[PDB]
Amino acid sequence: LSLTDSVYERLLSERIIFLGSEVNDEIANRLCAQILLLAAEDASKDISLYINSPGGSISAGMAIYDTMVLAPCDIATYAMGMAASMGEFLLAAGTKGKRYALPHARILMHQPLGAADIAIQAEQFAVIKKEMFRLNAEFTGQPIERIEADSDRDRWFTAAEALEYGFVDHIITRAH
Amino acid sequence: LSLTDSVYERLLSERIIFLGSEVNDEIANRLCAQILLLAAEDASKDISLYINSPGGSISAGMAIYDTMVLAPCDIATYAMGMAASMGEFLLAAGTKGKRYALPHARILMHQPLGAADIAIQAEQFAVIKKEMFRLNAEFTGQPIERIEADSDRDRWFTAAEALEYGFVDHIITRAH
Amino acid sequence: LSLTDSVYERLLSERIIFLGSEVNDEIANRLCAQILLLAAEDASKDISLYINSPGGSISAGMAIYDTMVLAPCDIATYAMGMAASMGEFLLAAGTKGKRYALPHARILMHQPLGAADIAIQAEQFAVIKKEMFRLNAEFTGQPIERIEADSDRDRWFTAAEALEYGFVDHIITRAH
Amino acid sequence: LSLTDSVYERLLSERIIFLGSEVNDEIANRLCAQILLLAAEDASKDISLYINSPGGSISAGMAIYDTMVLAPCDIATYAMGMAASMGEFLLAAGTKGKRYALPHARILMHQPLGAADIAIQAEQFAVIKKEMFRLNAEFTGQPIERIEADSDRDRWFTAAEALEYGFVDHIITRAH
Amino acid sequence: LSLTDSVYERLLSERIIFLGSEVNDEIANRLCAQILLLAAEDASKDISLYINSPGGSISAGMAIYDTMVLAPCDIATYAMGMAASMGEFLLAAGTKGKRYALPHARILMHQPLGAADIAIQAEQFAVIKKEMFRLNAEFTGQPIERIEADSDRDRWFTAAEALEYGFVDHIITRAH
Amino acid sequence: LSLTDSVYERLLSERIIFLGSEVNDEIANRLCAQILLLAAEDASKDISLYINSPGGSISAGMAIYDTMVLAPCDIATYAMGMAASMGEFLLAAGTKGKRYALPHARILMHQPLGAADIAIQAEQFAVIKKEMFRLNAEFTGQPIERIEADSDRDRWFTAAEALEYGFVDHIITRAH
Amino acid sequence: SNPYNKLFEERIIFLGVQVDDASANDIMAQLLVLESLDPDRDITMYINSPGGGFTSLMAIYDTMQYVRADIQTVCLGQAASAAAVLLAAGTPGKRMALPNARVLIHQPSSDLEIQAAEIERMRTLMETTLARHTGKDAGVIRKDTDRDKILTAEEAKDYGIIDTVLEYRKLS
Amino acid sequence: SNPYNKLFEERIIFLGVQVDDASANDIMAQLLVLESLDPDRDITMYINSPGGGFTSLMAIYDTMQYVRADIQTVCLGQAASAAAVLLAAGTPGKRMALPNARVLIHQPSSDLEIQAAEIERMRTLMETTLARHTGKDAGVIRKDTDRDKILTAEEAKDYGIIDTVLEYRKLS
Amino acid sequence: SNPYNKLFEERIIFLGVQVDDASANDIMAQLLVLESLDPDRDITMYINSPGGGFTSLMAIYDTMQYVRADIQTVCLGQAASAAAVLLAAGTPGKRMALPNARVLIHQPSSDLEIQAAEIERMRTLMETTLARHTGKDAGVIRKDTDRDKILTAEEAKDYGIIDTVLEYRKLS
Amino acid sequence: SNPYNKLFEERIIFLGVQVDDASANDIMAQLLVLESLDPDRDITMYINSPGGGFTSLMAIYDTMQYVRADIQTVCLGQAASAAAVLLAAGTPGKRMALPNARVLIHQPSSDLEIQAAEIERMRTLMETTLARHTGKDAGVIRKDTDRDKILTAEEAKDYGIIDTVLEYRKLS
Amino acid sequence: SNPYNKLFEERIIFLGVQVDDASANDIMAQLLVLESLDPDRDITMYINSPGGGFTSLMAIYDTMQYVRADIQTVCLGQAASAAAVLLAAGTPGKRMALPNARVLIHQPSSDLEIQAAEIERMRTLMETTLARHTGKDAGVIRKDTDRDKILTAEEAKDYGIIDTVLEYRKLS
Repeated sequence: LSLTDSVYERLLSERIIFLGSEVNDEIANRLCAQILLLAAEDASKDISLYINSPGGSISAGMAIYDTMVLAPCDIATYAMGMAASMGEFLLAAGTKGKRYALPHARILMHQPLGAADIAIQAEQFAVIKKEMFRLNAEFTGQPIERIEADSDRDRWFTAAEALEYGFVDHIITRAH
Repeated sequence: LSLTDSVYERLLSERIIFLGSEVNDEIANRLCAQILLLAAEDASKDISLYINSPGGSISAGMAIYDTMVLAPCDIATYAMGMAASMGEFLLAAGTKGKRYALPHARILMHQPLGAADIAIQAEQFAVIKKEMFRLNAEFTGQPIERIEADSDRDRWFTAAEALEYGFVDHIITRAH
Repeated sequence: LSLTDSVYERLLSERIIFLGSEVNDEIANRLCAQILLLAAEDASKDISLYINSPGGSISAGMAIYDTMVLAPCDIATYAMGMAASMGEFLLAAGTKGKRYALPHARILMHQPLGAADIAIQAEQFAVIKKEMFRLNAEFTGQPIERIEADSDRDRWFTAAEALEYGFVDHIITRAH
Repeated sequence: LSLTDSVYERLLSERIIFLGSEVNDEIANRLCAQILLLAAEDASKDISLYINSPGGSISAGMAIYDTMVLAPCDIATYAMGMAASMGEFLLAAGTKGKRYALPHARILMHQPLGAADIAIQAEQFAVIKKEMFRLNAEFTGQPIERIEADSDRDRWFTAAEALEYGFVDHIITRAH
Repeated sequence: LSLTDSVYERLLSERIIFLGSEVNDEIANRLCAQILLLAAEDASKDISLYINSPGGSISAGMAIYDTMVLAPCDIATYAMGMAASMGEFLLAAGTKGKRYALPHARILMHQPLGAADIAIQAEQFAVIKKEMFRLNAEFTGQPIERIEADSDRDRWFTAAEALEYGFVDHIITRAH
Repeated sequence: LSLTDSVYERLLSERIIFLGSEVNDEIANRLCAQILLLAAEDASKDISLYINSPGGSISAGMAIYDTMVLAPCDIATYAMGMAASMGEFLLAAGTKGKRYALPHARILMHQPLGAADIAIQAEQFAVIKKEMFRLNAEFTGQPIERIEADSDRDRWFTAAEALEYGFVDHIITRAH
Repeated sequence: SNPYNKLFEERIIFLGVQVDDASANDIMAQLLVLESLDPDRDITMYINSPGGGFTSLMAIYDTMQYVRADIQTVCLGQAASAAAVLLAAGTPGKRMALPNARVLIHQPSSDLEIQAAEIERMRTLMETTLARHTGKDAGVIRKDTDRDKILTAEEAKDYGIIDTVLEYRKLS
Repeated sequence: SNPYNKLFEERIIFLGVQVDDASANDIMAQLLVLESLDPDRDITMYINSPGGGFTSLMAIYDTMQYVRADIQTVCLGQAASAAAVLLAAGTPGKRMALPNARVLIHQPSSDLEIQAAEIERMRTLMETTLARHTGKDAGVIRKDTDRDKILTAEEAKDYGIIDTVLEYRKLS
Repeated sequence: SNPYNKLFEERIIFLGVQVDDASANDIMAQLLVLESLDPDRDITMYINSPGGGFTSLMAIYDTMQYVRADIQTVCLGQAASAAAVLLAAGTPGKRMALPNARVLIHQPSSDLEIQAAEIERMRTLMETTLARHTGKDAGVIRKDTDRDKILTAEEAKDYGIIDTVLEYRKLS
Repeated sequence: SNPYNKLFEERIIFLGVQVDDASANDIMAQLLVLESLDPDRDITMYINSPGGGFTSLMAIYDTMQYVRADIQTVCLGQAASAAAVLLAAGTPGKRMALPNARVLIHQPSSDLEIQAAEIERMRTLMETTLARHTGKDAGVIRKDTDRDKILTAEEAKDYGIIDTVLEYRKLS
Repeated sequence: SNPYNKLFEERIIFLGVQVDDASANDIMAQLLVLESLDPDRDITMYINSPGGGFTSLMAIYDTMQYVRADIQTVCLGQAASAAAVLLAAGTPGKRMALPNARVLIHQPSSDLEIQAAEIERMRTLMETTLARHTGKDAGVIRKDTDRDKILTAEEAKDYGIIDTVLEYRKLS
């Protein structure tokens, strides 16, 4: 093992998972594996998910979302660092009432950036992008036409703006 | 060990195997080894097989299929991410009634992409490609002439289309 | 493990964390993970934070600050080596009365150094730089106009000057 | 250790060895070491040898054959993937009655591909190639003139053809 | 550890050492260390030495020979693969009556291949080459003038020829 | 760990240290650390020092000599392989009566090979080279003018010549 | 001197292999020199390239249609979906090809939506350009483009790309 | 100047070694310069290359059969299954070879099915080209091609590739 | 200009070092230029190369025996089993060598059986070529080839390779 | 033009630094051009090289002794055990050296026995060559060679290598 | 042509930067061409180099003192302990330097004892060479050499290196 590989294992025993890199074909598999392990260990507790991701892909984050929904536990998502086009979807994917955010968080509501099979690659990207815009409106409760206007402008948010927008439910300033 | 190498070992004790990369001459050996180990440990349980593969070869996946058939357990295959020309064959290879799929899965029904021995290389590829088109019709139950028409068009599928096509049997939206 | 990876783990059991490199997207995640682990292990003790950083970014150090504030323990920050534009903010972030400094410390009061999205990158950097200048005045107690004048001149400090400036509260010359 | 290095060790305790790469000066030493360890642990059981090799050398496989013959156990060789000019010799080297094959195996009956000492290098290769053609006729029972004609044509085989040719004795379709 | 590094350690507890690479300044140190460890653990047993070396140097093999002679145990040397100019000297270095050979061994009786200090380098090589030709005649019992004629011709041997030449004493075809 | 890193650790528990590489700024630190550990574990036993070094520096070997003299144990130095300008000094540094040598050892009595600070670099090399020529005469007992004549000629020695020269005291041909 | 200079002296533009953004500024500069020197003598172009880009293809297509001298395209070897457009853009009645020619027609070569949009635009532009000269309809060429169509010298004469196949001029 | 220029002045095309897509545009440019300069004088070609591609082979084969000047192929060294076709494509009666020549005939060099199809197509095309000049049947050449056939200067005269073997012109 | 051009003006072919497949097409092109310019004047060749290949050796050997001009081989330095054949292939009576020459004769340089077969074939061909000029038998040369034979200028005169050793022409 | 050409026009061979197998074919080609142009005018050689090989040293030594023009060696800088032989191989009475010259004489530069044998052979050959010109015995030169002997311009005049030391020709 | 040729036409030797073993054979070849062309006209040398070796420094120092033409050294920029010797080795009364010159004098650049011995030897040789021209004693220069002495154009005139400082010739 190593130094950073031992602290994560010790925190895994306390039902705490991390996401500190851009979600891709690699980190998504580890995240789903950790979530499934924590769900198989106990099915009556909560799983803290600290989110800090400067980016990522949607095809990999959709699997993480399905894994979070499949787990019978109660995912408590936190906004540790900054969410950029992929951390907000997982931050709002948690159960209503457990989506917290640190007072210096920056939620970036934005869509992800992205031979002869480019046609089917664009058709598959156009069928999951509209699905993300539906789940984002279902979670935050805002009208659907609001996120389609706030997504292209790269409108950055703060911990106080994301609270009234519908992303998070609380702002932990001094808690346990 | 490492972080991703410890969670997989801890999940192996709970009879859970993963496939998150393109099946090749390497991953296939590890998959068969894990399946044989789980079959030798106990011969009266189920082996969950989470499938997420953007591609792979057929010569290596055939060995995984034979290993799955050889194991006396009941393989429960899941569609975690997306199956592309190699994950669908292993998803439909499980026992009838245990082939599940996440609501945001994308099953790609497609054939795999692929000196002086090119003649025998084409003859060996032409004898296992028709065998795959027979097992695919035997598993899904669709007529044989349907997959030979849906394979060249790169027709992508969804979790709802793959349910009525014959790939999976259930759509786990909220389960354990 | 290794030699330097074992001493840090043995010191982690005694509630002692280190910071000996430039805080970036990597070290910040490990620091927050260690702080959260030490807070989940016990919520009635102190966490010694030895600071020695020749630089770093502000976007990553803000997360460390929020993690330190979130932990219900009492962070005891020390000035082991030299603080350069990122170690001073974490040195003054500790609780009042536990911010110590070695007699040969050098606190450098300075701001951090830092396509088509450069406008929003400058707007996001201009909203967290003024927030840092508010927390620095809140911690040290000096007027706000003092740090805005001492930050651009790269004014270096000593253990005796930082004591009367408002950074630290004690100078440990011979203690335990 | 690692993920693939732990499953092999756990299977070694159950007297199961693998061969998933081209036999060379490296893999042959590990195979002989594992066989000798399994023979020294117990001399009254069987050693399952799963064969999947796309090639290899004869000078290294001869040592594996001598090690298999030296072990007083009963080697049970299986055709997991495909045997190409080196896996067939080890598949037929097992005891008569324990040489199985998966229903999708491809046995390739072929000879291996291969300064100033090229003369002795050709003389040493010409004295072990005829010895292989004798053991192949002794194992399969076919006349000696049959393999010398089927070896140069690169005649590929199937699980059903290798059963009637003399390579294997059974076709495990559904067993333990 | 690893896969090949664990089987060797498990075989070391059973007093079994291996040599599967060209003896050089590295492998010789490990071999002498293993021999000394096995001699310090017990001084009333035998040490099996499986020899498979396609070459090596004489300056490093002389140390292995002195270490084998220093150990008060009874070294049982085997001809697993092929001995090429360095494995024969260690194969005949064992005690008379314990030098076995596999039926497909190839013993190559040959001498090893090999600024301003080339004169002393040739004088030191000329004083240990004649010493090797004396120990080879002392072990095999053949006249001294026979090996000086069979060494330059690169005369290869078989398991049956090496038995009557004086290299080994038995041919293990079916033993324990 | 590894294979060669485990045998050395197992031999360290039996008070046996090795030197199989050129003594430099790296190996010297490990040797002094091992000697100090063996001296702190027990101060009433002997420490076997097997010497096989084709070269090295004098500035690093002087520290090893001082560490050997500082240890209150009785260092038993052996000539396993060949000593070249640095192994002889450590071979004769042991206590009188415990300096053994294998019958095929080659002791090379020779001095080691070796901006704007070259003057002080030559003055420091000229003050430790004469000190080595004093300790060599004190250990072997030969007149001082003998080694100054035998050092520049690169006069190689054998196990029998080094016995009568004054390097070693015994020739272990068959012992424990 | 090199044979390329002796060919250019006879107003011969030998298109290199794998034409790209850097290899197009040299063929577009030769079409402007031979047009100012002698404006009524035709310019022949020997086609030999296993494909290329498209951003520089449309820069040479209109350039061949802008000069006053007639273009005589002679296909040497093959044309992998890029040189076929230049072979068909020549003067009608002067588009020749050797009997062992391989006129290949296949698919040419946020950054995912706009990329697919530009690919579709360049594809339909290439299909319109091919249908303008071959006298066919864009639908048929699009149906024959999705597959890796390999046209021979005899199969390309009745297709509309070339007009005549060159015969062997051997005296023995 | 280099001796290559002095050879080209005598209409000598010295084919380099390992002819490929890049080395074919230079030999196809020399066949078009010497044909326009002097159209009745023959062009000799010294063959020396240890194999090559095939996509550019058919571009030079028909080019040698398109010029009006007769081709005199003289084999120097060897010809590894690619230069033998050019050696046999010369003028009948002018195909020479040194007595130490090695005319080698072996196998030339979804992406697995179409690749094998193109390989079979180029193989049968090469066999037809060889049988057209040697006067044999494609079956015999296919039977002699599967193995690494090594033909000597004396074994290639009665085979149909070369017509005469050059003798030594030493005066002493 | 370089001294190589001034030497070639006097019909001097200075063979480079480590002759291979690429360095043989340049020496075979100079033997064809000097033969067409002046066919009765001899051509001298200064031999200096520490070995080389064999696939290109037989392409230069017969080329030296094909030109009408006589070859005068002068050995400069050494000849490591490859340049010795060219030194012995010169005109009888004109094969010279400096008194400090080192005429080396050693071994020259499924893919294991056919490789050994080709090696044996090229070895016996080289031995036959050496025995044809030196007037010896192939057995003696094969017996002297297995070992790394090092022949001096005085030991090569009576061996059959060279005919005369050049003396010093110093006037003081 | 470069000053090297203007020097070669005056029959000046400026030996480069670190002479090897590749840098010897250029100095051996200049000794054959100046000998055929003007055979009675002397050829001067400015020596400047910090050592080199020996396999090419004996190829230039006899070459300097084979030409009819007298060699005037002038040492510029140093000579590390390889250029000293060429400095001493010049014409007696014309071997000059600057007063700040460093004539170095040290050791020159199965594969272990034959390598040492060849090293001993080349060493004794170099010693014999040095003793032939300096008029000394091989034993004395071998005794002075084992150590890194550094000879100055004044210590090399009475040693036998050089005959006269050049003085400064400054007019002020 | 390049301005370096137009300068050399006026007998101007522009010494490059970082003179070494390879950059000295070019400056030593220009001193021998201009000396044979016109032996009474002076040769000027513009000094600009941030240091260099010493093994080639003594080869140019005596070369500047061997030619009959007078050397006029003009310092341009700086001289890091190597070009200062050449600046001081010029003709007395013709050693000029721009007013912004930096004449640096610092330390120049078994294998440990002999290396230090050679370093001490070259150091004392450089100090003797500097004291011979500057008219000082070796002790004072050795005392001023151990430290990184930085001499200006005005501090080098009374030191003995340069004799006059060039003024600005601006007409406005």
